[PDB]
Amino acid sequence: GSGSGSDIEAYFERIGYKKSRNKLDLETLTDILQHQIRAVPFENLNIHCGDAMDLGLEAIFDQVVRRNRGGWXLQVNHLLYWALTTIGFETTMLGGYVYSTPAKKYSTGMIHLLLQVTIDGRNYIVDAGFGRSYQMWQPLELISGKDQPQVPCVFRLTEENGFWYLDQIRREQYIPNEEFLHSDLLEDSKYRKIYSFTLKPRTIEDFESMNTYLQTSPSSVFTSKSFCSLQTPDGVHCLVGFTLTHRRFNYKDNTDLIEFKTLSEEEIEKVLKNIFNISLQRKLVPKHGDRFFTI
Ligand SMILES: [Cl-]
Repeated sequence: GSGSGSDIEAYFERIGYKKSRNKLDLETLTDILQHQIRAVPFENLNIHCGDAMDLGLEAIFDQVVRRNRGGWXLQVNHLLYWALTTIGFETTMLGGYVYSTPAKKYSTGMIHLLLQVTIDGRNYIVDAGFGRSYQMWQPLELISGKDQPQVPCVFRLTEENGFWYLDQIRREQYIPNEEFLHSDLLEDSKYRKIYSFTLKPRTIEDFESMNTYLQTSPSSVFTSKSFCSLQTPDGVHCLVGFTLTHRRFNYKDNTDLIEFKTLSEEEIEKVLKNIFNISLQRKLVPKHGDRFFTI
């Protein structure tokens, strides 16, 4: 059911969503998205504790909601899909291809999962599972070439030859610690291609192969680096390996402020709890490998 003791109740508790406006509208969809991205980290720490990334919704629910963990796209967007459909939003799973700046190509594999939500004939893209400063704060209207300014950046969805492209126009980055000016976590482009996708409806079973591949292949960013990110009311926290970062959006002069701190092994556990509300049941081995990954 949907009352006391129910999974949907526990989901809303987990994301700190106490409102009950009692409308299936864009406002409610936006609220839920924002609450989720502030509470449920984009993270892959299981991989680096020697554990699996589970694809089943039962396992995902127990890990994210009951254990207060986060996850990658196949977990946190699958959870979101479940929540939105449970309350009655017409929601569709879509498969995506992630842009690689070094390669100047989108991934061959369908390595991202995002959502489409339809409300009164209007179509929106919703994604709580890409992370860092690539994370939308509001649903994006599915309108080819329209500029959609949000706090993180201006977003654009553009259609070309049956593919849809999510791009962003970022602010100037201000890095007050020059020792981190050339961090591998940073890139210097304002216009950034994020991912591509098609509107072809998918099921979770379409990502079975990719689920294994993404957590086992040396080519996967997910096995190269350990990371977690969480959105805040004014920016993003992201830990990559031993490097903790905090971005404050539009801090001053149309610029984002990025602060850096190198953590020791003893600090990792504390930061995970204090900043991300992540408590682990096996030891994390933080890793900062060489696969392209920016914040
Ligand atoms: Cl916004």
